Amino acid sequence: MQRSPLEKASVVSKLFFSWTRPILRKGYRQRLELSDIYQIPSVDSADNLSEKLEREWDRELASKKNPKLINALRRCFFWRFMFYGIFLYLGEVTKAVQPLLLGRIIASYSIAIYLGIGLCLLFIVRTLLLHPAIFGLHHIGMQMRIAMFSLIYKKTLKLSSRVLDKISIGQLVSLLSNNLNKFDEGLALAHFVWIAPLQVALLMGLIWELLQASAFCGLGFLIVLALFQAGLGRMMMKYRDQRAGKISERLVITSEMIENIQSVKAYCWEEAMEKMIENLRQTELKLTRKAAYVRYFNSSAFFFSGFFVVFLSVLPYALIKGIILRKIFTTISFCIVLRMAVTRQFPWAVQTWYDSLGAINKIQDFLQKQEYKTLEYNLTTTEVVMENVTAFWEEGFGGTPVLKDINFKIERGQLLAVAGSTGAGKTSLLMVIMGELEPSEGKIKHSGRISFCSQFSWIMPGTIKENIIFGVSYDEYRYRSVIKACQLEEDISKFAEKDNIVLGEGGITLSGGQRARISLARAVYKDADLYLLDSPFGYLDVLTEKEIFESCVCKLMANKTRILVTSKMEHLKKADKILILHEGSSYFYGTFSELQNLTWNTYLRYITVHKSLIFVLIWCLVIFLAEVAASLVVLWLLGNSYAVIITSTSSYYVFYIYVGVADTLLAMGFFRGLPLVHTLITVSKILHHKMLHSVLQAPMSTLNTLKAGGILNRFSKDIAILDDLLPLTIFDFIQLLLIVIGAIAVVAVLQPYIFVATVPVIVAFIMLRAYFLQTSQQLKQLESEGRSPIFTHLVTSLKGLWTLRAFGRQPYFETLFHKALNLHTANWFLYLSTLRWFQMRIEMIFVIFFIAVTFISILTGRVGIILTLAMNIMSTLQWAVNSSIDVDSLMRSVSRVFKFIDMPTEGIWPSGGQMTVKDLTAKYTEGGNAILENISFSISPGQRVGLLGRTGSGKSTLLSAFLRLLNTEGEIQIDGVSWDSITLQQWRKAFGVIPQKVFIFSGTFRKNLDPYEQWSDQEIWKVADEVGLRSVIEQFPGKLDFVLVDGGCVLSHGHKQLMCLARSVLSKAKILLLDQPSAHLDPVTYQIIRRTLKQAFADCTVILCEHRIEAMLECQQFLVIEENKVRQYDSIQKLLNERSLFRQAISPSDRVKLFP
Ligand SMILES: Nc1ncnc2c1ncn2[C@@H]1O[C@H](COP(=O)(O)OP(=O)(O)OP(=O)(O)O)[C@@H](O)[C@H]1O
Ligand SMILES: Nc1ncnc2c1ncn2[C@@H]1O[C@H](COP(=O)(O)OP(=O)(O)OP(=O)(O)O)[C@@H](O)[C@H]1O
Ligand SMILES: CC(C)CCC[C@@H](C)[C@H]1CC[C@H]2[C@@H]3CC=C4C[C@@H](O)CC[C@]4(C)[C@H]3CC[C@]12C
Ligand SMILES: CC(C)CCC[C@@H](C)[C@H]1CC[C@H]2[C@@H]3CC=C4C[C@@H](O)CC[C@]4(C)[C@H]3CC[C@]12C
Ligand SMILES: O=C(O)c1ccc(/C=C2\SC(=S)N(c3cccc(C(F)(F)F)c3)C2=O)cc1
Ligand SMILES: [Mg+2]
Ligand SMILES: [Mg+2]
Repeated sequence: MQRSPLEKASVVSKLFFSWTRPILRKGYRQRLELSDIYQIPSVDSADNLSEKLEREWDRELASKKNPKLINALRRCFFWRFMFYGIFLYLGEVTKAVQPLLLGRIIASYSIAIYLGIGLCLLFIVRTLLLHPAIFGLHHIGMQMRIAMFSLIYKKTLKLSSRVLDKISIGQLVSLLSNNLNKFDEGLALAHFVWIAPLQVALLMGLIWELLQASAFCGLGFLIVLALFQAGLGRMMMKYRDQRAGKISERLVITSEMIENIQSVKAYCWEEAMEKMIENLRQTELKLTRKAAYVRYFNSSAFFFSGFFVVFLSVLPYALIKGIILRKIFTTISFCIVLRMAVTRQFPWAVQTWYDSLGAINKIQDFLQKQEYKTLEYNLTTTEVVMENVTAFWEEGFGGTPVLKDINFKIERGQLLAVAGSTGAGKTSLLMVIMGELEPSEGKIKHSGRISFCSQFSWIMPGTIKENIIFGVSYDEYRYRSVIKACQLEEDISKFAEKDNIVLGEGGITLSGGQRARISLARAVYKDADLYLLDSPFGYLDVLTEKEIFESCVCKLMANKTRILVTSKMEHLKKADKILILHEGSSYFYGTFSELQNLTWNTYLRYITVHKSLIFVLIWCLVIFLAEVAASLVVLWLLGNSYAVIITSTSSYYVFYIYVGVADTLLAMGFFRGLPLVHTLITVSKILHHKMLHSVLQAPMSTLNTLKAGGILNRFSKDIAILDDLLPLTIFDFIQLLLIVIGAIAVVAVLQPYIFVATVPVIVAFIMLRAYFLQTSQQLKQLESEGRSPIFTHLVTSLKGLWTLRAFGRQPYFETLFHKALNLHTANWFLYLSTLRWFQMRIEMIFVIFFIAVTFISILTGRVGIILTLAMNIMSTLQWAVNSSIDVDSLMRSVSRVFKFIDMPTEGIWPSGGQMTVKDLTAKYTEGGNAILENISFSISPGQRVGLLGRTGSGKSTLLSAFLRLLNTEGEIQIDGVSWDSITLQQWRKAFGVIPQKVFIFSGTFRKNLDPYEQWSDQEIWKVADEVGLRSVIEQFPGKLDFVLVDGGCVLSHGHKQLMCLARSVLSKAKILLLDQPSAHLDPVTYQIIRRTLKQAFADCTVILCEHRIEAMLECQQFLVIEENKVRQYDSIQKLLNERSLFRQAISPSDRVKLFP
């Protein structure tokens, strides 16, 4: 990463942007390598930028009664903003004085050589004044966006738990996405809000020089046009506000359904998901089309006022006194500049100010939210004391408190066991202790140092070692002792690079017990006064749980204050204190002694998506050609008081007025533009549908390589550019191309020498564009790819917020966010610099060619007229060449969308339910190690099978291999029907599967239980009562109509397990594949699963995986996974007698049941 060459660039080198020549050469010849990227300047660093803005905003907050972020932004960049605006205005005056000089030349036809030299000198100054100032404005905008992004992230980690619930990741990601690249380049257009009125005043004086008070009619026409455009912009801002919330909701749902894709595939819910997304897109697209209709009219004002302004300006003068055609010809040159200023530069600047002030107001609104607070003592005894503590989940109710008068006291070094049934408030008690839930009555008192292990494991991107260390120094002895105690040596040995294997966020490649043990190891590794643990042994088998409980809790952490949630009697035996809760009330508190007593291919693909687009383009081309023919015959007809036309002189001026009106003669009306934007917005709808379908049909081996931030990137930014930015960019490019072509045809016949000179310029522009785009496309692709790490870090940090706050690693996460910000900044800065170089060089070619043409014309009557015509043609060519670069920039998102669309595809009878398996081998990757090898067994119809094995052995791998969700190789048959014979949909429809990872999406209770809307509320209530969900469901304001958010955050773990059981009961399948249905349930609640298994699945084949022993009392066949091989048994007593350690680890109640 070589230091930026801009650092040691000379004054002339910085002025002409000539330090970008190396990167251009390298990109032109070869594909860019990593070593070709340069370090960001030391001014653009996120750390320093955010530190400055934080100082100014912190001063504003305390100082003022009405803090506003605009004052802090003013104090950081006001003088640089104005500095660049001064030179911008200076360069805009040159565009206004140039017509004056042209008119003096025309009227004069020795003075004309001096006039030509001065006109040629104006071009040079305009180039050295505008391009350096425009780039300085883009730099200010970039620095403002970085500092605002850093302040937002630092606020996110301080948000309160009560306000967290309402803020969604969709809203968070939409905020950043809107101003990601827009805010930076909006800075250049802002100064025109005051520059344009001054240009109007100067131009009005210069037009009074000729037409006296007659110019005020054209001025009034332009004023009415400006009021019309203001109304149009006001109307445009209305729809986008309506659309924002729908967009955020769509993003939330798409992200959740992509995260739980294996559950979606197992349930065969792809069609319901697609239907929901299409329902949201209909509503969004209705407002998108309305906004596009309005923006078309706003963008057609410049091209339709051309004839009207000139005609109105000269008409009163002509009606009072005879006018000469020379004056009429001279008025068009001023009118072009004035129209451009009134109908294009002023309204765009006003819209820029509106959007920027709105974005800054939204950011301030976010920055003034409610924050997290807590209290502790350094002089405490390292005891934990709770005194009559009552807690309310909802702040408004504090209704029914979740906890009521909880009392407990523990001195340093003793254990406190916390028992109770589902929904009793154990996790809530831990939350109150952590300070995330503020009590309504009572007070908690401990020392601040706390270590937490959540009931739902959290994982972050990086190696296993990085996860355990979590941001502190690496201690070899401590790390090895913790690894040994947590029983992770056996499992880490299997990995290729040991613990150095990189883990995807959320631990997608690990088993549930492995994720639980990694989280436990992280907590054990941290040194703290208190250790909060929530169901750490839930996903583990009995022998592993016993080993961890003895070696990690009762040996490794003997002299630590500890709290442990457990429902096991063996675990309650060793606890110094016991606290039994029930429905948020202290049923019991005391010892166990007291309890016992009790490329152009992209352009082609885009154009041919929809037939309507082809028809519309053909229609527009046909009408263009008809207009060109009409103009030609009209010119031929003219060839063969109110006005003063003489055959001797000024008869020639007529044709040149006609060419002067070409901008309005060739403009697209509402019969050619509205259909063209409508059809492009149809193309966008089609592409989004295709992309979603491909993603949902892709194989898992392909889906497990994607990053949540990358999929969010593609579904948030790319879709928006196609929906809004691309349609009107293409409209403007088409308009400019048409005008240029028609003008070239008509002007060649009048003066041939203009045509034989326009082509050299066109050739030079084409060659330069082709040279530039080779490198600019590679920089654009890099920039587009640079946003995924930012989105991914945002998603991960929002997922692990309670753990981050509990441990205290906020500085570490802020550092990593700044790293990703700098990564995006490097590529964005390089892309903007190369773009400025290209535009500066295009202007230099224009200046050179005009100098040559003007000097040759002066060396060799109609010279001034020909100069005017030439300048109009060349300026329109430059405008079109810049619009083409914009369009090419926007087509890279089309290419990315097509890349995601081109993903590979994944790939009566159910009666007895009999199943045969023969020589089955399963792996996750081609050329990878086989998790299972040489499987073979048989299952009789209507029989119960118990699947057993140590954590991380391949039970979920076998259940996935049944559904063919990974690489499979063998023969499985059901009722004598091979899985090869029938389609994958048919094969998967015969299984009722309960996944180990629960999938709750954002939507109503009955939608969560029934996405296809086939069952009736009576049957749904019957099933809900059948699985003990009536009480839970009827505790919310909407019974079956309450909307769950944040993946069922208002539900407990056991409640989610019961919802999955209810889904499986609603499905009526002959074969059932259950994957640990009782994960964190107490034996009382397990009676539900027992009754349901015996009654609901009365005549069905059942393959039950479960680490619980009582469940093994309800099975006849047994399949034990060991060393990648499954051994078959028919008696659990025979199975246990062969294994000593497992039988020794069986609890006394379990062995009382097994052996009576
Ligand atoms: N964020 C929340 N907002 C509102 N209510 C909640 C929230 N989280 C849990 N609850 C409710 O508070 C009660 C206590 O739930 P909690 O998670 O503390 O139960 P638990 O005893 O830990 O259960 P489990 O044994 O399933 O882990 C439940 O009725 C639950 O629906
Ligand atoms: N997507 C994956 N890619 C590669 N290896 C995987 C993937 N998922 C799981 N594994 C590996 O397969 C092995 C078995 O995992 P599996 O989830 O089948 O275990 P399990 O016996 O069901 O464990 P648990 O009792 O924790 O549910 C583990 O070593 C795990 O790391
Ligand atoms: C040909 C004769 C009759 C007309 C003369 C018109 C006069 C008023 C015009 C011609 C050139 C103009 C100046 C050109 C450049 C600038 C620099 C700018 O930063 C402020 C306006 C200012 C200072 C203009 C003021 C008006 C001006 C002096
Ligand atoms: C905002 C700034 C830049 C523009 C100020 C407007 C200036 C340039 C305008 C306002 C009044 C105008 C003058 C009005 C009348 C005449 C008489 C004419 O025989 C020569 C030009 C001359 C002298 C004009 C020159 C330009 C002028 C001075
Ligand atoms: O600074 C900028 O971006 C910038 C600068 C200059 C322009 C000039 C333009 S636009 C347009 S239309 N015409 C025009 C007018 C009458 C006739 C013709 C014909 F027929 F010859 F093509 C073309 C121009 O002269 C646009 C933008
Ligand atoms: Mg819990
Ligand atoms: Mg598993």
